[PDB]
Amino acid sequence: SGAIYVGNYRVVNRHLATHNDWANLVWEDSSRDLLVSSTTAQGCDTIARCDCQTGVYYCSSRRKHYPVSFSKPSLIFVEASEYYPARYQSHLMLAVGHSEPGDCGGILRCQHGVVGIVSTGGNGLVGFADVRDLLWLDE
Ligand SMILES: CSc1ncccc1CC(=O)N1CCC[C@H](C(N)=O)C1
Ligand SMILES: [Zn+2]
Repeated sequence: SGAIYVGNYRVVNRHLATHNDWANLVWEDSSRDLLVSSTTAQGCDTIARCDCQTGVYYCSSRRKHYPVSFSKPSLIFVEASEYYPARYQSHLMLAVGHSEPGDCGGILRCQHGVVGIVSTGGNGLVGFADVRDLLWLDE
């Protein structure tokens, strides 16, 4: 689990969104595994606006942060689960690293700020849903 709080927005994995997230929906995209809902309180996370390919992610299944090299956002094939059929997930970045399903929502950060959140994994590869292109999160 985990979310990004910026301004009056909350960014979470769409497959983990709550009833309150859907009742205050701003935007959602199944192909990206993202959902953004509105909040009453002000968020202070900084979103990175860059093309960094190195960062640090939080892995809850190890209670540790790991430094990683990651690919540019792209369309990557993702196996079926209880939340989605087998499909291509867009805006996804992969890195060599550990993850388990409950790790979804852990933040990936670079020197400029928040890059994305853990969204997929398997075979020693972890995938992050990019949020750097969502320029509207700041206004
Ligand atoms: C960190 S997730 C993970 N990690 C290791 C093994 C397995 C997983 C689980 C996983 O990949 N997904 C299940 C939940 C939805 C995901 C999606 N975006 O389609 C796919
Ligand atoms: Zn950066």
